[PDB]
Amino acid sequence: DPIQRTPKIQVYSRHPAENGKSNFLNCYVSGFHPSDIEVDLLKNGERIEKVEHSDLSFSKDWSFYLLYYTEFTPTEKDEYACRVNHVTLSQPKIVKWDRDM
Amino acid sequence: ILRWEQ
Amino acid sequence: GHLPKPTLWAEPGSVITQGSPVTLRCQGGQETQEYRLYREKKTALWITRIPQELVKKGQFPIPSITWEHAGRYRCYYGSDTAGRSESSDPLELVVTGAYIKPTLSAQPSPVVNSGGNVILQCDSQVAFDGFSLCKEGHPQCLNSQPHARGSSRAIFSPSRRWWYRCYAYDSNSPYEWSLPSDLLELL
Amino acid sequence: GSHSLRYFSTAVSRPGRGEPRYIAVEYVDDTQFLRFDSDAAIPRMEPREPWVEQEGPQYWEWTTGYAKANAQTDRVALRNLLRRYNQSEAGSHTLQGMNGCDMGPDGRLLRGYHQHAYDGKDYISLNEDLRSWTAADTVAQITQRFYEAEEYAEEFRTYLEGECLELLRRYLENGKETLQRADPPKAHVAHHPISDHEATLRCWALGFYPAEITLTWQRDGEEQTQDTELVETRPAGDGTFQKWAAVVVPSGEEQRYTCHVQHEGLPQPLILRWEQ
Repeated sequence: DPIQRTPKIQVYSRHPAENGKSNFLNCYVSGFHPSDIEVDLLKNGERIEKVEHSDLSFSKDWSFYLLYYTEFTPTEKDEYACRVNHVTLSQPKIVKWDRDM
Repeated sequence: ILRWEQ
Repeated sequence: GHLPKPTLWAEPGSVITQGSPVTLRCQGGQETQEYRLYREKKTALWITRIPQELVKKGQFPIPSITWEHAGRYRCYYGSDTAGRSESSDPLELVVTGAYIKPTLSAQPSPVVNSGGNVILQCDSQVAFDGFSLCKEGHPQCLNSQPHARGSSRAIFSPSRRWWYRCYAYDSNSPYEWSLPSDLLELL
Repeated sequence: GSHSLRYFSTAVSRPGRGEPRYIAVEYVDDTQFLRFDSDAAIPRMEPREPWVEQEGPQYWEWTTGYAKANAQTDRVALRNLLRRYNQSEAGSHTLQGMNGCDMGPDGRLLRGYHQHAYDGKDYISLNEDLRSWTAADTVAQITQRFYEAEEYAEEFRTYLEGECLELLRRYLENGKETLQRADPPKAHVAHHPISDHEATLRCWALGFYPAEITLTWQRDGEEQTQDTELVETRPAGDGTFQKWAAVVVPSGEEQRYTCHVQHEGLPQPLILRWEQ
């Protein structure tokens, strides 16, 4: 009875992305269990060194959720991504920052 | 004080 | 303005792992008919990346593959203002892997008269919604729900026995399936 | 309107790498005002909000030791709970806990929260009467008997009765510019053509607090609930949240569909249409 759950990944900027304005990139990882989780932020595929996180917390279903975020200035040439890996997840997952709002 | 108790 | 219809299939198989090239082809409608493909829900970006020379032949090559290519696809021809065909989208293009190995759990012996209907069991320690049984891999696969509400569990040819595969996925991402299970087929 | 005060706990063991990991946080409403981190340097109770950074030293020590005792109790509980059901010590296990109280505009208590879980299950929880507690597994009713012997339900009933209203009232008074705010969302509609004579519409609600919100698409007044697609509420990092709800529409019927937003920060719910 170890159970398990799997992380849910969303890549979103705080403010509507506009080239030439300071904004943070957010990767929100939720729905996962156990607590240990390996998540990452990539600028054009290469590791970005400075990152922070929300304090480890869970929802009513006893499932952990974290938020990694890094300041940047958006531009049309630079592609961004988030890279998550877990005990449930085998090959490291990567999701791309997409223009929405 | 310790709250909760287990 | 006689209404035609195309036919869609993937080359080969309906189930592909990561990094494995698979070609999506839809045929008419003679040659060279002007085909157009699209993906439901999220828009498939690489459809513009495939050269129109091949697009008019159908056969969307998709060199290698990624998890983003997974989804439902539909092919039609004629666009508007002149004529159009009704598109058929039976296929669900699925990528397998990126998740944990689902566990195989069996009732009595795998070799019986085979006219016993079909009864298997496929568990997983993780909590996923759907479980997929691939026999051949016309006949391909079938999708199934969990048995119990809380736990993730699902209960389910004398001459030539087909293959066997089980998969597990979260229903919100139906086209991302876990890694291919252990082989319960003949080998 | 109503407000809540909640404290979490999480402990995950590391085999062979030393003592288990422990982390716990305190949320008032949707915002955490404190943190406690075991493996970080100088472990203590660190204020996460400026309005709580002005408290006296006796309060900060109260919260530091208050977290330390709970940390040790949950740690040894993880220890002796490991051996209870059939597991070798090489496994990584986690336990979670939750408590708090809910206050209304009148200043009284609504329903208290005392709940504990081990390794993604349910272990024990208080009832609506806050006396008898429900258990789950065969391990849970013996500690149910211990909690019956201690009569802990009435004691923690009092602590969630008079005292957590004083804590929550103090936080609301100090944090009125934060805890008492209601932030209405910034909502619009996005149109992405999916195919020929078919498209998709996204309903964006941005920068809203608290996290409670409702997004419902309707065509001609009838709800699309079976056809609608929701994503979990996600934080924007300053305490504001985000949500979007998309529906697939036949192109040319674009105007039949309207998004409907319901939020506490709104005087009345909102209706939105794609601007064309």
